[PDB]
Amino acid sequence: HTITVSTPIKQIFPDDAFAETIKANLKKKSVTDAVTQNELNSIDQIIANNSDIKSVQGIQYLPNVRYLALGGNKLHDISALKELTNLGWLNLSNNQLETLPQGVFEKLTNLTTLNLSNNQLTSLPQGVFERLASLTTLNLSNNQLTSLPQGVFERLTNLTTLNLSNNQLTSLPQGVFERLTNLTTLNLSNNQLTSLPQGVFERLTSLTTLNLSNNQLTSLPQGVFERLTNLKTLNLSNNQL
Ligand SMILES: [Cl-]
Repeated sequence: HTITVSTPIKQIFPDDAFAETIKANLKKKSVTDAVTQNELNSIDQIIANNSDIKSVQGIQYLPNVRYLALGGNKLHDISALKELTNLGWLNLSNNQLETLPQGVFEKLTNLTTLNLSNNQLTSLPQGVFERLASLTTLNLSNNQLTSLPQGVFERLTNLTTLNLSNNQLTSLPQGVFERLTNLTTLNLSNNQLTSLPQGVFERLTSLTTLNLSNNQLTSLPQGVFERLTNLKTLNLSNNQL
């Protein structure tokens, strides 16, 4: 969005903590001070971790923000982020996100890092990451996921780090990692996996670290790790093999 007349920071950003962040960023004396769209356009990063922010309403007016560090707040809604097309790094770790709108990330074509760890996500909508062609890092650890939709990572061809640890996954679709040919780190530890699908890691030729610790695996398929020629670290501890 855009403002056509100078407007008080608190009018645009209703959350007092977030308004304070904007005030500090723009070097203003008070959150009641008026700002211009040109000043809002000058913002390319917001660092506000552990700031008790409940809402980022108003962020829609910052077209140029590229780095958004909002870890450790009280966010439940991130719909205001949808049209921030210049976003490259989004840290939403440790908030109170329970669900993700299906198309909330559809416009973030420049996003390379997405940290959604330590939230309370119970599911991933099909295609929620479909347009994140530039993504290299996806951290979904410490959530409440029980299953992954097939194809949920299929367009993330440039992904190098995928952290799915500390969830409650009880299965893995067979071709769920099929397109991640550049993946170097895959963390599946602390889940409830009892078996691994045949060929589940077949195409991860760049993989160097695979963590499957703290699951409930009783058996490993024959040659399940055979095509991982660059594998350097394989953690299988605390299972039932
Ligand atoms: Cl981060």
